Amino acid sequence: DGPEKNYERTMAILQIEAEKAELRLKELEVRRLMRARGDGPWFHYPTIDKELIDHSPKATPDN
Amino acid sequence: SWDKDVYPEPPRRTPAPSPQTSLPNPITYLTKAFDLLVDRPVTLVREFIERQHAKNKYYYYHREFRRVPDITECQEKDVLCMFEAEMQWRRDYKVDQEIVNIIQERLKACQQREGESHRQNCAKELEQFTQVVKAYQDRYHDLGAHYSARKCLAKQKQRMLAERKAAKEA
Repeated sequence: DGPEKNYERTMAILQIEAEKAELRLKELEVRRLMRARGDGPWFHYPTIDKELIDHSPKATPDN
Repeated sequence: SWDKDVYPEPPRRTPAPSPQTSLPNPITYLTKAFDLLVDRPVTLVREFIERQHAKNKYYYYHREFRRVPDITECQEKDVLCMFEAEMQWRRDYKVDQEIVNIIQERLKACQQREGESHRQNCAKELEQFTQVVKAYQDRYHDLGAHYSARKCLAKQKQRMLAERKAAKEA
C-alpha cells in the first residue's frame, strides 16, 4: 500500500470508532435521564386519552 | 562510503619495515601473490560491474517525517491528535535505539583498535556511551511492553516532580 495510505486510512478508522464510542456513552446518559424524568420520547408510557371525555350537558347539572 | 564524523577513526600510523634479517619475509611474497592472483582479477570483475551501473543511474531518498504536535499538546481522549503524537513518539523511540547502537559501536571499535592500551585511550568513547545510556534509560526504561507516549510522559512527570522536590530540599 505505502505508509501514507495506511496512516491516513487509520485516522479515518479511528475517527469513526471514536465517534461511535462517544455516541454509545451519550445514549446511556440520555436513557438514564429520559427514564428518570419521563420528559422525552423514550419511556413514554401511555395515559388515558382526553378525547374520550364527553363534554355534553349531562342528565344532572353538577358535573 | 560512510560519514567519518558519525563513525570516526583516528589517523592510521603503520611503521615502515626495518628488516634486521637476511632471510626473505614469506609474507611479502604472499602479499604479491595475493595482489596478482586474488586482488587484480577481483578488481577487474568489479570494474566491469560498475561500468554497467554507470549506464543506468537512478536514485532513492531518505524519508523525511515532518514534526507534529507532541502528546503533551493532545487533549484527553482525542484519538486523532493522539494517533499522530503516538506514531511520532514511536518513530523517535526507534531512532534513539539506533543512536545508542551507534555509540555502542564507536565504543567497541575503540576497544579493539587501541589494543592493550584501551583502558586509557577509550575514555572519551566510554564517557559518551555512559551519558547516552543514561539519557536513554531516563526516557524509556521501565515502561513495559505496552509502552506509549502517555506512559513515557507520566514517567517524565514523576521524575520532574522528584527533581523539583529535591531542589527545594536543597
